[PDB]
Amino acid sequence: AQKKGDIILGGLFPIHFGVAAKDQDLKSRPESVECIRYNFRGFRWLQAMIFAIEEINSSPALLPNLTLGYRIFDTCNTVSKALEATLSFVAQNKIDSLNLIPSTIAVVGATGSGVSTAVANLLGLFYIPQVSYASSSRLLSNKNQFKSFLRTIPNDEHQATAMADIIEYFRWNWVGTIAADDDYGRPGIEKFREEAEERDICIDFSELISQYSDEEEIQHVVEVIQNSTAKVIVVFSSGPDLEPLIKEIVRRNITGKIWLASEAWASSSLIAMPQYFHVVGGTIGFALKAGQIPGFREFLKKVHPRKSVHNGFAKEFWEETFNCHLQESVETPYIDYTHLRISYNVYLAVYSIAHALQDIYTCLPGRGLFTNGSCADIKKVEAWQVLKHLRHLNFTNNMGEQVTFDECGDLVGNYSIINWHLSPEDGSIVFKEVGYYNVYAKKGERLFINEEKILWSGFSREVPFSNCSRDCLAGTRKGIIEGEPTCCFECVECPDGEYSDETDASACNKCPDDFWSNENHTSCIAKEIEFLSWTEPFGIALTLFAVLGIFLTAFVLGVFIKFRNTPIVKATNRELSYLLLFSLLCCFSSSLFFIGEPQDWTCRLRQPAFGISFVLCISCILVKTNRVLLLNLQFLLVFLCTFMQIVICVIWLYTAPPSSYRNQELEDEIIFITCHEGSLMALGFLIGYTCLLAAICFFFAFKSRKLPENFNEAKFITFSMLIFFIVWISFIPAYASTYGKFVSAVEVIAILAASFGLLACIFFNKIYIILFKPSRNTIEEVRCS
Amino acid sequence: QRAQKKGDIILGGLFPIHFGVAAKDQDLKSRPESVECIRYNFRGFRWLQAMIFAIEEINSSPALLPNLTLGYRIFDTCNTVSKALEATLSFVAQNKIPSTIAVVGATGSGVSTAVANLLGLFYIPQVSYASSSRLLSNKNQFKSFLRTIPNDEHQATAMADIIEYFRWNWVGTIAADDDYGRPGIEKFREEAEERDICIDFSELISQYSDEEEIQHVVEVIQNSTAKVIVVFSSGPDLEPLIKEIVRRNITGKIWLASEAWASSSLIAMPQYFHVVGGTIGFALKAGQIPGFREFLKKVHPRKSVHNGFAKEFWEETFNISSVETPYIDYTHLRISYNVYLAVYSIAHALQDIYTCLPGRGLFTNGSCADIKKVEAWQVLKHLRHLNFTNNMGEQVTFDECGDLVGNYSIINWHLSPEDGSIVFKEVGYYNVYAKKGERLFINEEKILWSGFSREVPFSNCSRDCLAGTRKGIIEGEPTCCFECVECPDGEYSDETDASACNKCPDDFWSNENHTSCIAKEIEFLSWTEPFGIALTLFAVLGIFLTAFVLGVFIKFRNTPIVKATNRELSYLLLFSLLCCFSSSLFFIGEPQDWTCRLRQPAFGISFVLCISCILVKTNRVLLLNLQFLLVFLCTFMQIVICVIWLYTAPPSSYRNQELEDEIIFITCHEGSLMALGFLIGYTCLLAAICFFFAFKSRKLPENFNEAKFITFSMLIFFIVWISFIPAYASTYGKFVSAVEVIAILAASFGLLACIFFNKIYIILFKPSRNTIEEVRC
Ligand SMILES: CC(C)(Cc1ccc2ccccc2c1)NC[C@@H](O)COc1cccc(Cl)c1C#N
Ligand SMILES: CC(C)(Cc1ccc2ccccc2c1)NC[C@@H](O)COc1cccc(Cl)c1C#N
Ligand SMILES: *[C@@H]1O[C@H](CO)[C@@H](O[C@@H]2O[C@H](CO)[C@@H](O)[C@H](O)[C@H]2NC(C)=O)[C@H](O)[C@H]1NC(C)=O
Ligand SMILES: *[C@@H]1O[C@H](CO)[C@@H](O)[C@H](O)[C@H]1NC(C)=O
Ligand SMILES: *[C@@H]1O[C@H](CO)[C@@H](O)[C@H](O)[C@H]1NC(C)=O
Ligand SMILES: *[C@@H]1O[C@H](CO)[C@@H](O)[C@H](O)[C@H]1NC(C)=O
Ligand SMILES: *[C@@H]1O[C@H](CO)[C@@H](O)[C@H](O)[C@H]1NC(C)=O
Ligand SMILES: *[C@@H]1O[C@H](CO)[C@@H](O)[C@H](O)[C@H]1NC(C)=O
Repeated sequence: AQKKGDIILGGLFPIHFGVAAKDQDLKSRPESVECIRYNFRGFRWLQAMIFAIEEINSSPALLPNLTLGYRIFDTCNTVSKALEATLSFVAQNKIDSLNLIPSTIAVVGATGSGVSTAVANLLGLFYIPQVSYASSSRLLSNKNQFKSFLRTIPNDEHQATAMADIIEYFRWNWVGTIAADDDYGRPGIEKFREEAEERDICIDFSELISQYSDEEEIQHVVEVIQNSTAKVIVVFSSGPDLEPLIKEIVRRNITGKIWLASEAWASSSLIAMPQYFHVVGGTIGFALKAGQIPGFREFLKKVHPRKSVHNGFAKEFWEETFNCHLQESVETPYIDYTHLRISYNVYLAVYSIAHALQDIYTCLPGRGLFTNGSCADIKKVEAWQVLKHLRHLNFTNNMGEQVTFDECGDLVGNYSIINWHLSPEDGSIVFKEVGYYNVYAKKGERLFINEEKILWSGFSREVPFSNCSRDCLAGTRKGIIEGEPTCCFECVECPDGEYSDETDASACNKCPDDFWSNENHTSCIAKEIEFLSWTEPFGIALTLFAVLGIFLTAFVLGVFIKFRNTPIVKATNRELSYLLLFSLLCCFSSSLFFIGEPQDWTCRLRQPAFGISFVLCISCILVKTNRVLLLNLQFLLVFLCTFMQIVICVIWLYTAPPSSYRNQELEDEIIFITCHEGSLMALGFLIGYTCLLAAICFFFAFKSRKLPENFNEAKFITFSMLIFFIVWISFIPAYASTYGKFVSAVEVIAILAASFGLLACIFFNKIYIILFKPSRNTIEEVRCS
Repeated sequence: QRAQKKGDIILGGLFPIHFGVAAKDQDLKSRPESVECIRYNFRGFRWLQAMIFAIEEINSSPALLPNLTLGYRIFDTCNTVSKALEATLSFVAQNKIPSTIAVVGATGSGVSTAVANLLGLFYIPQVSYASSSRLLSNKNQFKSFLRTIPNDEHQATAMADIIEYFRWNWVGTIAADDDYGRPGIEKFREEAEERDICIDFSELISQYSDEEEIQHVVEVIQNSTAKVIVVFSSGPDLEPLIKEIVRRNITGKIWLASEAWASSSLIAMPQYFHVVGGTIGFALKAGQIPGFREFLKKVHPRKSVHNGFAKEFWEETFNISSVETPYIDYTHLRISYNVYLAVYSIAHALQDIYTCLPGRGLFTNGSCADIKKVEAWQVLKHLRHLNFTNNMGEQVTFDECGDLVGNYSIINWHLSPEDGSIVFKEVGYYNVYAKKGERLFINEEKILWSGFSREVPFSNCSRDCLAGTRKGIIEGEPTCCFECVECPDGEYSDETDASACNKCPDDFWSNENHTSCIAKEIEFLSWTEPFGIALTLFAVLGIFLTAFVLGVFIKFRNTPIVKATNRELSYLLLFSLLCCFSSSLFFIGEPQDWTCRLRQPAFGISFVLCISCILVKTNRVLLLNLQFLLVFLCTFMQIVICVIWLYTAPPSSYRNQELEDEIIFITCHEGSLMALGFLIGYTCLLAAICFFFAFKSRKLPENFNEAKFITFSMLIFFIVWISFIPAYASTYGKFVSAVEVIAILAASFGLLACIFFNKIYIILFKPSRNTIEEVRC
């Protein structure tokens, strides 16, 4: 393809897919290689270039009086078919200076990354610029290795640093990764694995896909996708690289996932067929921004081979389009496009070169853009002047937006984010635009998404739930790591020690003493303070039993005091019964210390009242016999016997008093307000001295059991000693068996039992002789001995 | 400039005369100019002089290429792609629309894959001499590439097998950014997985790296503990981080080299020795070029017409060839022999073209080419079919892909005391002819580690740990890194390394040492234990005195001491004494099933019969007929209890390992505790019954105050019964059974203290006739 002009532009296009791979034996002269598979889509691209050139030469508003001509060759998407053309561009630029008439001014560049990489090395010698329409490899973006390379497609790596941001507008963690087994899939997954760990995103699985892979490895990948519990899968792959794979996943029929798409396959019709009716439906993809061209659907239609000479490929496109032959409107992916996404790139690149030449044509002679303010002339233009202007480009394409090439050479633009909503008239995979992204601006304003229009899971509406672990409910903590990566966690129930209220907490928290948890680790309610309480009816029942004995003792005092020097009273010593009656009068009241909540002073002196009361009671009844008794020596002996325990009580209360302790060691819910005894021997001495005195009076009472004197008093004294040792021996098993808030109850019942036991035996019969109907025969002063 | 001489057939050439180019950012405000090259290289000039010498020799030898003269055209490469492409255009220019026949070139490897693409279109052959990358091996992408240096796919496997010969685990790597480094290090990372080694850190350096990148690389190499760092890179690329590391005085690392920088005077300097010393690297095979030292000293910049790189060279060496430089200081010829060999390879190609008779056919239908009009596509056909006997005497032929196989040599650096130049003494050969696994060989006493270290260094991630402990715990790390934790008691390890400790045998508990475990001890009072022989002696003495009292009762009979009481009823007390004395022996020894079965009943029946003998002895409230039945009924009311539990719940022997781990304890089981409390209560009740009558009849003086003595006997019995309970509650094993029998022994003597003792005092002493008097009592 070649038409003359004042300024000549080069061009490379992939009209044929691939070459015929013969094995040269080189027995004869080598021959030129053949190309085999015809590309219709590449022919649509070349028609876009011829349309752009005819538009610029038809208008006078841009580049007047300068007819532009093209020279276009067919790369067969191989390097060897490309450099043979590049040696035809490069020649008349500087061949007379290399070796001891049109000149190419720019090249509209090559599709595959390897082809452009090979061509740009040769074109970097002579500083002839090159704008590309499809090359998206990262390594081309070096200004150091390649001097002159410009792109009208943005860099692929930005897709990866776009892609993580979509996740962080929806707040997910768990994700899976599929990459193509190619040169395109590995930079994308490497950069994504960088940015994910940078943004704390954990990836479940990494897999590879190819046309060359076996069906068994595809089955392994199918098992990996079905087994793993991840709701999003990133795919960096080319269009043909999925054609078996999505078909065999449709064989499995999984319909839960929502997919994420790279730029190559997001708009690929080879990755979306209506057989893939709903199972792929709901995904999100990075398309390329498409804008209409007027006239181009009439310019494609108006081609015919023997009518237009300058397009050399028409003579073969006629013959292989519909299968005809020649002597020198139908179903094809030539006419049947529905989005212009690369054809628009070719049209835009040809206008890029057009406005660069315009800025050379109209710069004022005063302030140029070169050394010492001089413009370059237009009828003697060289390549380096055009390159210098072409970095500084800022103009309005007819769509409306600005275009300015970046410092690295990329074109600043907006990736479009699409969703696939099944059009109810169409019933096929139909794309719908939802969100848009900006690579050039700072982070935080790159990505806006309106979420009301996107539909995950086909007809579903709600955001999927794809963390590694479902977050733990209230009453638990975030738990320890389980050997999975750090985004994962387990759920652990809180102990009964502490509570958990705020959701997804790391550790539980405590609370005060006398506040222990309820169940579920809700919070810390109050504990139970368990004391033998007057609010309970059992305590006031015990108090009534205590008061009744005091009243009966007072009656005994009344009948004692009224009858003096009377024949029942006069025999036994008159002060003796008076001293005996006060012993009962205080021993009855002494039981009241063991009821209610223990205060410390009442906890302190409770045992000495017991000790003093029973010591003087047992002493005064032991000195009452008058057989082994004879100033009142009985009174002095009682004083000595009482003071010999009073010394024990004063010493024990001055060296180590008992303490009042809230023993919480018994149970968490119920605390026990009790008393620590202090010195154990101090309580043991007061326990034993009373027992020894009781044994002594028991021995002196039993030795005169039969002898009558004042109505068998020795027998009743023996009975009193018997009931005393009986209740004292019945307290200790009861003491061991009894649980708290009843050991005080067992104590006061035992004291009450001993109290009426020592009350009744001594005095009831004498009360009967003073009170029953034969009292007159009971008391005779000579008699009744 | 360039080198040129006219001839009938011309050859190309590319040689890296300058190391690198000035990195000038281009303004593009003016004419873009041609960049200059930075720092001059002498070694490249020696290589170029080797090629000019080979061409002069071929031109002057009349047996090879007769009567036709070969010329040459050389351009320098400056080790960058741009100057190379500008040169290959000037080769290729005429053929598209004098013609170069071959190109002996592409010293670098990045340059190689561009010059091959641009020469592959026209089918001009290309013979490399130093490019060793593997991507250029295939003959589908590159039609006409041929190497005379071996491929590096052997080198990665050699760098793997050196680890297995020196037994290492932890190693880290860095590579060059070009096609020389990264494919080879991918190959070695592939071959590393089989050998079960661990790769810690991989980093990448290019020659034009900034200060921040080499700062980061020094940080990574400083942090990890790997001694062995493998570097698969060129000469000038590694130079910046060498500047940085020797500025920081890092001293511990051991380096393991590639082919390219293993012998380079750019790095091997006296000033860098305290880092890069002692390293190990591959050097290629030697060669012999005669007549070449003289031809090196025959350069003269006025007389040097045809060469054009002479004059610049003079301005680098003197600003009369005895000045220290790497142009004439070469120990061996390693790469210059390859360039000489490549020029003879093309020479024999054209010689065979000159000698094909018509019948031999290598073109079309058996037709031969012609020398007058020779094309670059025919020389490729003779290049694929080549053999000649080179001047040494081996045979040269190319493989299908293009490489030439050869053995390498591994060398280890040193420091000679003469002038401190780092001297390259060899250690080993790597013969690639033989099978995989019988190639490498390292003589050890010559190889000398960095800092003249005799010992082989340690380079494992984890210390393989002691025989006491065990190692099997991997916390997500690579498997070479592992941890050692002390296995629990009951389990010990008896081998140098294992995943887990085996359980110690039973009747043994694991030692503190954890190397081996020794057996426990059963703790029990024993018959051969002399402390127990004391108790056995007491038992024997008590039995002997019981026999003494019985014999006194036998022979001193008819006496009023004896004849007042019931003469049979005395014998029951003696047999009771013998029985209760004999019953104490069942607690001495290791308890068995029979002993644990019958320990209690013998004591029960013996003591019951003993008390039953003295219940009805007193005949104050008691009077063959009556007393025999009185004993018999209370004997029955204990033997029924005994047979009841000995048929219901026999207590048995029990070995408790519960109390102490290092010493087990053997004791009889409790065995129906009610069926022992019942016997104890029965005994105490029968004791209280006689104690009541003894307290009642205390004052009555009869038969030497018999009732009073009975009261003291019962008092002594209750005294030792009270004394038993804290002694039971206090003592531990091997003592609670000792006190038990001891208590029984005490009680036994108490009976013989009171019952038949003081009466014997009348009978043996002076009161014998007084005791033998029927009037008495
Ligand atoms: C009042 C008392 C001393 C026990 C008490 C109770 C009732 C009685 C009725 C009649 C006559 C004496 C009585 C003595 N409070 C002490 C108690 O806390 C502790 O109890 C004990 C605890 C351990 C050991 C012993 Cl040995 C005792 C007693 N004893
Ligand atoms: C032999 C004996 C039955 C205890 C014994 C020891 C010496 C004695 C000396 C004179 C007369 C009787 C004696 C009884 N071995 C069993 C012992 O382990 C168990 O002991 C007890 C265990 C719990 C409660 C009691 Cl109340 C006892 C007794 N008792
Ligand atoms: C750690 O060092 C030891 C010895 O220094 C090596 O490990 C084993 O050593 C024995 C002894 O010859 C060999 O039989 C084994 O084959 C070695 N195992 C491995 C995996 O090499 C080796 O140098 C290092 N081993 C590890 C696991 O790091
Ligand atoms: C394209 O990106 C620019 C840069 O911020 C923005 O101003 C513009 O609105 C975007 N347009 C579309 C259609 O996305
Ligand atoms: C997923 O985890 C994020 C934290 O990274 C959290 O904010 C979000 O609520 C979680 N989504 C769930 C559990 O659905
Ligand atoms: C590792 O390297 C970093 C910088 O590369 C440094 O800050 C750090 O101290 C080093 N050591 C450790 C143990 O992290
Ligand atoms: C070269 O010649 C010798 C001579 O017989 C032969 O042994 C050798 O194999 C030949 N090399 C080939 C055919 O590659
Ligand atoms: C390499 O070294 C071995 C060692 O003897 C030698 O026999 C062999 O010839 C050498 N060359 C090759 C190509 O193996």
